Amino acid sequence: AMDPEFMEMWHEGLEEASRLYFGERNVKGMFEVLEPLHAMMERGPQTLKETSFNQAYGRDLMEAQEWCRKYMKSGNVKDLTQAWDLYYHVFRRIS
Amino acid sequence: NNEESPTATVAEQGEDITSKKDRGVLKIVKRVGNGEETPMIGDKVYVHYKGKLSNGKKFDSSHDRNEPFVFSLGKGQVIKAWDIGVATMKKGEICHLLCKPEYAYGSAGSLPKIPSNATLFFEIELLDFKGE
Ligand SMILES: CO[C@H]1C[C@@H]2CC[C@@H](C)[C@@](O)(O2)C(=O)C(=O)N2CCCC[C@H]2C(=O)O[C@H]([C@H](C)C[C@@H]2CC[C@@H](O)[C@H](OC)C2)CC(=O)[C@H](C)/C=C(\C)[C@@H](O)[C@@H](OC)C(=O)[C@H](C)C[C@H](C)/C=C/C=C/C=C/1C
Repeated sequence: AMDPEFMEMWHEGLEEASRLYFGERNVKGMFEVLEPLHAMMERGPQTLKETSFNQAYGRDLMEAQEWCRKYMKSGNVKDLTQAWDLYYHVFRRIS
Repeated sequence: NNEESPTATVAEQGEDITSKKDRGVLKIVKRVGNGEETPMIGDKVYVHYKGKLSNGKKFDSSHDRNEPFVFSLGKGQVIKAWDIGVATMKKGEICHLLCKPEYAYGSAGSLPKIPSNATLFFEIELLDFKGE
C-alpha cells in the first residue's frame, strides 16, 4: 500500500542523519541528507502508493522539519530533541 | 541543602553490575518490579527515563512521562551502561544507574549536552518488554 521507495529512502536517510548528528555532531549534514526527502513529500504529482505514505507519516515529518527550522532560528537544542522524537517514531513505523 | 542526593547514593551504595566489577555501571533499585523475567538480548524494551550529569545538570527531561522510550536491547543501539543495566531490570522496576564514561560516551562525549569523560546518572522505569 505504501511506496517502497519512500519507505526505503526515509529509512536510509534517517539512519544516515542519525549517524551524522549523534555519531559526528554534524547538524548541517543531518539537515542536508533529509532536506530533499522533505521536499519530495511537499512537491506536486504523487502516485497512489506515495500518497498513502504521505497520509501515514507526512504530518509527523512536516512537524519534524519545522522543529529543525525553529532550531536554526533560535539555537534551542530542545527543538532538535523534538525533531528526533518525531523522526524516530516514523523510523519505527516504517521498519 | 541537608537532603539526600540520589546521585551520591548510587555512587556510594550502588551495586556494581559490570561482569568485571570495574565500577563502570552502578545500580540502586528505587522501586521493585513485579516481573519474574528480565529483558533478554534482542528484546524490544519500553521505558520512562531521565538523565543528569553527575554534577546535577540535567540533559534529558522530556522522556520520563507520557510516550515510552523504545529501543532494542543488546544491539549497541544505546550506550553500554543501558544494555547492561536494563538487562537486570524486572517489569515495573525503577532504578538509578551511574555510568562511567567508558560505558557511556567516552572522551568524545556527545556535545553540547554531554561533555567529554562525563559520568551520567539515569533514572529508568522498565514499563514492558517483548521478544518480537
Ligand atoms: C530526542 O531524544 C533522543 C535521545 C536523546 C539523545 C541525546 C542523549 C544524550 C539523550 O538525551 O537521549 C540521553 O539521555 C541518552 O544518553 N540516551 C537515550 C536513552 C538511552 C540511553 C542513551 C543513548 O544511548 O542515546 C543514544 C545515543 C545518543 C547514540 C547511540 C549511543 C550508542 C552507539 O552505539 C550508537 O551508535 C550507532 C549511538 C540515542 C538513542 O538511544 C537512539 C534511539 C539510537 C540511535 C540514534 C542509534 O542507535 C542509531 O544508530 C544508527 C539507530 O539505530 C536509531 C534507531 C536510528 C533512528 C533513525 C534514530 C533515532 C534517534 C532517536 C533519538 C532520541 C530518542
